[PDB]
Amino acid sequence: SMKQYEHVTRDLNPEDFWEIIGELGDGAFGKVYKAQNKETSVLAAAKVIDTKSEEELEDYMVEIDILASCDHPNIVKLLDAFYYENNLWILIEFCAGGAVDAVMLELERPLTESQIQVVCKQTLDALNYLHDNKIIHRDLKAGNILFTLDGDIKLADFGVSAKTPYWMAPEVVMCERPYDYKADVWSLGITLIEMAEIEPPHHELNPMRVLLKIAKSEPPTLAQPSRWSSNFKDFLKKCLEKNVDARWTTSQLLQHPFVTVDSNKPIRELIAEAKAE
Ligand SMILES: COc1ccc2cc(-c3nc[nH]c3-c3ccncc3)ccc2c1
Repeated sequence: SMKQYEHVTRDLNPEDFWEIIGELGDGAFGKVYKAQNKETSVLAAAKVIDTKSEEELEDYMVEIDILASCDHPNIVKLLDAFYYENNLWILIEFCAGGAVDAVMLELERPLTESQIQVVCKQTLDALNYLHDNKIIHRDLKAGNILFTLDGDIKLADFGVSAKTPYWMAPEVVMCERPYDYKADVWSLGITLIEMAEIEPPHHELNPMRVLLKIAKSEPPTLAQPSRWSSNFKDFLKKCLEKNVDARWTTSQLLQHPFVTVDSNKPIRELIAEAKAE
């Protein structure tokens, strides 16, 4: 009778294995450090979470085990996880380009369409893998999308938006097993608008009004539609579809002409400009 015996998270001092090079983001996206393995010299990013209950901790440890089980080139690898002195430390592969939203704030501008296309394609590849393996992400947003040194995307988890449920699907707002595959697809659509406009739809509202606004409004569209291609606008319509029967799956979206793209050059250019700023 096969059974999982233990989590991958260890009850050990992370400092026994990892050196902290420095804090990343100066608090702008949480308590995050650049770290380096003492024996192997491998680089990592370490996120430290102060858990508030046994139940919260267990939920995180379950989620970490899922991440550890993923094997896809566009999903970040888990390098280590520790629980030590009331803190959860989660270490992933270091992604020298950082998070997509942090890049936008650094450069004070959104991604160009050619950049969004690449991010969309690679993130959709990761999301499709998850869905095919019966996993839902539930927190898709630009703060969970990371750039490598070579201009590829890695999907992460537990990210914080760089500086409220903006990415939540309307049926999930209205019906509180609430999250499912279709809800992730909606969140992808919101993330695309986030990358096109820096902030997601309804960012200007009082946050208390946001769920109501999502429930009662038509799906959001791009604020300046003449700046974007018909393919991008159509791809968005397939994600941001209130009728759950008509909202496209990740397998359908993979065939959409918007994500027919062969080169990550636009992202290499983006991160070279961020790196030189
Ligand atoms: C799943 O555990 C983690 C651990 C570190 C994380 C760091 C980030 C992050 N946010 C801004 N920059 C980073 C980051 C991630 C990897 N390499 C450099 C910077 C996002 C999600 C993370 C999630």
